Amino acid sequence: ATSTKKLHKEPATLIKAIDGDTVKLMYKGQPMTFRLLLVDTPETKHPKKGVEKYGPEASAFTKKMVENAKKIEVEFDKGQRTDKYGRGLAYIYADGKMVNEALVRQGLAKVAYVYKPNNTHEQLLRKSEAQAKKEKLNIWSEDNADSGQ
Ligand SMILES: Cc1cn([C@H]2C[C@H](OP(=O)(O)O)[C@@H](COP(=O)(O)O)O2)c(=O)[nH]c1=O
Repeated sequence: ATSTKKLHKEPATLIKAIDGDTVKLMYKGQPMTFRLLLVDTPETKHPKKGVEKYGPEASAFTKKMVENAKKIEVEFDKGQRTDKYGRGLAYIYADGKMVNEALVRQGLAKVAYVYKPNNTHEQLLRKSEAQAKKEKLNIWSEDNADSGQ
């Protein structure tokens, strides 16, 4: 990138994944946490016994994912580069693929947290989420709050 055009794609080094949308990597050579943009996990606070539903599933999904990826990159949007929590906001790409899209592919993370101007990849994640709905991938299975304990 000799000049600036759209976003700023850069390299990254996986360090320790914690949740499905939370993975600490290495940026600029220093340790930092990154949060998938335009996406949100199905409540993965993992307090103790978990909800026994989508607890241990999304977090590991991205864990082994970037863990086996040959390379890890990030794409900061045109909006801010860090949130109020000091988290880095960008799109992680594993093997030249959009990891965020992989999650929506397995119906593990639904689109959420959309605030301009950080939403350039909101279109691709949009049509993708719709495909996950027709694919019924976990979260997109049942549809009601009754008889689930
Ligand atoms: C991802 C994202 C999060 N947020 C805020 C809303 C949420 O506030 P609260 O912390 O009060 O819930 C929090 C969610 O981030 P996470 O998706 O990392 O949990 O960050 C934005 O304002 N814009 C964004 O693009």
